[PDB]
Amino acid sequence: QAAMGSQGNLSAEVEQATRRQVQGMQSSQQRNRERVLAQLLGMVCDVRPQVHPNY
Amino acid sequence: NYLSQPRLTYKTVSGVNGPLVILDHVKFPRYAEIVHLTLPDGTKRSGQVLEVSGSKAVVQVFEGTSGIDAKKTSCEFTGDILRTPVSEDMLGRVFNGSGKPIDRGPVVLAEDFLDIMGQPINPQCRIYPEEMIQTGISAIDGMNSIARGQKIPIFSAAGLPHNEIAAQICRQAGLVENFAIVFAAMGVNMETARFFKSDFEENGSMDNVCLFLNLANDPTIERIITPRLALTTAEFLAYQCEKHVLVILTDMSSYAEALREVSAAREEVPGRRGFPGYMYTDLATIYERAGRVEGRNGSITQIPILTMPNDDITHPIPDLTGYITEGQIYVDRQLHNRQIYPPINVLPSLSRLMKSAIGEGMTRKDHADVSNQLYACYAIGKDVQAMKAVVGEEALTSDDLLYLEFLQKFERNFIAQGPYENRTVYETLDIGWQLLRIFPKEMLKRIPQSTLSEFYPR
Amino acid sequence: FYRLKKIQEKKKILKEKSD
Amino acid sequence: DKESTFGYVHGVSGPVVTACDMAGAAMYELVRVGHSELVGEIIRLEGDMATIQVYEETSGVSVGDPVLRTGKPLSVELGPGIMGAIFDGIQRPLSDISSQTQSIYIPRGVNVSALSRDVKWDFTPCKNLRVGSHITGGDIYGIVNENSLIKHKIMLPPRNRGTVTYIAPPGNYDTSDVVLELEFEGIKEKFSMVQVWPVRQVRPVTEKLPANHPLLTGQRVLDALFPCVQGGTTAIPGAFGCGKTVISQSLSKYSNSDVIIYVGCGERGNEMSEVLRDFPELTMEVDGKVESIMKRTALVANTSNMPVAAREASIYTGITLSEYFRDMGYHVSMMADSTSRWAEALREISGRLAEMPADSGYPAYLGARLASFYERAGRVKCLGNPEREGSVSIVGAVSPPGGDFSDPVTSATLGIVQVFWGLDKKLAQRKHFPSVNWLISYSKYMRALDEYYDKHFTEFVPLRTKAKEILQEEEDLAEIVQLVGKASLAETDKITLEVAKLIKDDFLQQNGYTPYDRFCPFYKTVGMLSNMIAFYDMARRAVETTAQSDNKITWSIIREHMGEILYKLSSMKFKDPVKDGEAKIKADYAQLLEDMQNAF
Ligand SMILES: Nc1ncnc2c1ncn2[C@@H]1O[C@H](COP(=O)(O)OP(=O)(O)O)[C@@H](O)[C@H]1O
Ligand SMILES: [Mg+2]
Repeated sequence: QAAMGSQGNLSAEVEQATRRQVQGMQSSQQRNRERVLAQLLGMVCDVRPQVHPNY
Repeated sequence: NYLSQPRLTYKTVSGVNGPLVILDHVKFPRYAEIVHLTLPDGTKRSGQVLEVSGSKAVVQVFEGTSGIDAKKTSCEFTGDILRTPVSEDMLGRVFNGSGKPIDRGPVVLAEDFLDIMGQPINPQCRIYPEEMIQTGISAIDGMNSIARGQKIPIFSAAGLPHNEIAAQICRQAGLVENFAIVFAAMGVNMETARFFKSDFEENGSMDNVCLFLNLANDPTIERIITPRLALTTAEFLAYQCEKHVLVILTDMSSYAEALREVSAAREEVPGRRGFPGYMYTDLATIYERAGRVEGRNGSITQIPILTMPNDDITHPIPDLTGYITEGQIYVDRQLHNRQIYPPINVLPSLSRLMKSAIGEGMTRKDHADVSNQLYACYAIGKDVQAMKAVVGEEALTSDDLLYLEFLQKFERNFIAQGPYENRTVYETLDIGWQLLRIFPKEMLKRIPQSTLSEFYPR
Repeated sequence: FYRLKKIQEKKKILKEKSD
Repeated sequence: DKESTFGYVHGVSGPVVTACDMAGAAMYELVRVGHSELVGEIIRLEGDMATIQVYEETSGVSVGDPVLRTGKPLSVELGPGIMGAIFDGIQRPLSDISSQTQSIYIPRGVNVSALSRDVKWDFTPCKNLRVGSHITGGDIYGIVNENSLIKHKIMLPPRNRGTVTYIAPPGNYDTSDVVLELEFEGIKEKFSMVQVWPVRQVRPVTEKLPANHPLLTGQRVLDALFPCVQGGTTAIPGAFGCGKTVISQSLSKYSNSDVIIYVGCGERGNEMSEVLRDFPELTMEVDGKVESIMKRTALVANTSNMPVAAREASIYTGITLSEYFRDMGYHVSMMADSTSRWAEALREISGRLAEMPADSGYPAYLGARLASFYERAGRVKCLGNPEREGSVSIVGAVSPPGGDFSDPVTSATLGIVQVFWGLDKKLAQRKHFPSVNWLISYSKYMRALDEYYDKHFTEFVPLRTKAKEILQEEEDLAEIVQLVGKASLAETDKITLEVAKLIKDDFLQQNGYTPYDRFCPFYKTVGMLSNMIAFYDMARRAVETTAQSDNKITWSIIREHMGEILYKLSSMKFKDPVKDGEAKIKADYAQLLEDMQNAF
């Protein structure tokens, strides 16, 4: 009884809870992606050449 | 706020001996700065700048100087001190000594970057530890009880079961809503790493356990930053995410033996038995990173395991640990050959914060008095046992036979409990009161007549 | 041993100046 | 002679910093190294460079960083706003750091003034110091009641003098308001309620006096066997678990000292956090009123997690605050929590300077820094015209490694101090607190205290002399018991081995957390000692007079006859003197003296 019921605990987690976590953050990545890349590439192109504070 | 300048990459090594690489022509070198060596054969090694002088930088590498050229190796100066990517997702994963994952996983996604050296807490905003942790061991919860925010080592030796009672106080760690355990293993074997890893998965506790395991074949300068990594994530969980953290720094004698080789390579001034003069301050930078503060609801408790050499409490490993911490737990060799599972000799054990964590509102009224009498009846009967071996088994006073009746009933019934039994503190004090029943009422000097009238007739 | 190795490190530095 | 105002770092290796471009800088000058201005102090200079020990963490200090010279030594700000407060080694208020930054750390670059310039203090003049009157160095020209306990008397600095051209009227003043103005050769020097004084400079004073009044710590073995005077130096060695702190906490709560300055030099952080917890809920009664003992306590907290070179600056700060309250006429008592962590700070700084070591790695000047710290104690007649007397008692606990008293920090301390309360580890393997080993401990304040004892408690001097013979002759005969056996003892020796067990369990043992033994007044110390010595004298009279002739007393019937008197003698530690009157308790003893005379 412990060997047969342990397989019913597998599909309650390996495809129910796990697979909803990937698409749960796949949607949240797609909503906030283009705001990040405009912030990220803004810092790569804003070169401010400084010298060391100890000259 | 953030570094934006590109990194200088020097090929200007001018000296290497032991673990120390000496670069020249470094432009404004920084103390305690991290560099990134790339070897002529292509492998990467990290380093830390240990002394600057003008344009030179004496960097020690974390992996050893075996193969470092004087012309072909290239050293890239990261412009900041050693920070680690810390996150809430570092809870349920295992890591090696340096920073890296071991369990086939990805890198940490870095909620923020914390300095591993830390910064000491203001002693005005540090509050006293009060809530007693009931750890389910009668030698602890009876006479050497720990608090929530207490640093307390397990003084062990070689071969004694200090790994086993480390995994036993992980399962039964609760109050008299679980502990986020952070585990640091330094200088351990392969079986000792598998004993802790397969025990944290057996009890289902590996959803809140961050293992920092550094094996015996791992480099001995990565053992220095192993407790600094495992305490800078424990400060992130306890002082920012408001979590109650249990930190276990197992084999602390493997940390300080790895501290002796680095200082002897630098030719530092030696203290006792070759250990450096700053061993007290270097141990206290990882022992005093514990307790709870006034603005937060989290706490961090440290249980650092160490094995004393030659069963000696006057070696510099357990002697300097007693001056920093708040009492010790002393397992014994003589109580291990008798197959008592917790071999906790209670006489050189201590809990400096047990007086504030027991009492009427905490556990019950009789706790502070039965523990002073269980300690004195144990100390007299060991003096009697050291007397009957010289004098004889028959030339004793009849009062001295009760002290032999106590000790044979003390070690097998009070402290011996088995590896999965978790006695509560009300179970313990009703077992500890049974052993005082074999003495008269006016031979118990430490317990007054008031609380003797409420507990001793039973 | 530490007092004699401290002196042999100091005598080497004075012999690196007089070169 | 151009005197460049800046310097630049040349190399940093741990706590020390080599700074180039530093030409006309003096030794022990205060500099500020780094962009965050870490506080440092110049200890060595070789030509153009200068070497600086830093009282902060030098992790992150680059080479081209500026080092600005201040031209002044390391000094403290002395004035109102200093009782009840807690400072670190360089005297930054930890209560004002945690409220300015609203965090739980010390940001290691903070320049907070030691005394706040916004608290209004109610100044009152001396009432006999008119305008035009002369005033020398060190006399009181004002009284500021800091609390209900401590009247913080404002004094002129010991250097300068003159005539009063202006003295402020009574009212509320800041620490920055000018109170006094003087003229000497025709120069106007204005004075406020604070003064700045270097910590390595001994405070000037009129004349030193011998010490006569004792320091009653409250502990029974400490007041009776090995007494200490106010104005005396005391060392408490001992390993971990012996109770070096509990003797220091019980002496800061219940002694007869006016103010208390507690210096945690490199010890546990939770020990300085339990001080400011149970002190404001503990009061004392001096003039019919009760006020908490935190109003007479100042803390200097530099834990072992904190920087290393600031262990030295926390010792010299705590003695300079102790000599400041000395000059008001108070009886200061200073508890350096560990002078063995200061000696480990000198060793690590000397390891970076590549100095030649003395024995066990300590520098050769270790015994000279300990000598110039304990010599600043003493009962001494203060400078100034109101003609008062002050005192400083230094009780510094040594932490020897491994419990070895043949340690170059302990052996350098015992050549300086006059009292030595050597704690023992085996007296903590059985719960015998206070764990003072009575065999190795001593006190050289015996010829100074017998004139006090022959004026107040005249019976006490042969009491402790006889109690020191019982405790010593027990050790001579317990060596025979563990080798030969108890059966070969005489009747004058079996009485000694059991009155000594009465001494070590009733008189010497004292549980500080019980309300009857948290403080033992000195009439109770002599009261339960004059009973247990006379009982030994009476039981000696039942042996030597009945020597051989009749059927004599072989001590086995004294146990049987006086079975309640041996309970009357072993329970006198219970005769609570907080809630039990002195006259009550004293009467209870003399009654037990009457019961033994009737029973013998
Ligand atoms: N009078 C006493 N009664 C009971 N226990 C005591 C007494 N005095 C000291 N102790 C015990 O001795 C311990 C020593 O504390 P502490 O002084 O901090 O150790 P250390 O000497 O290393 O500083 C205390 O925590 C307490 O448990
Ligand atoms: Mg202490």
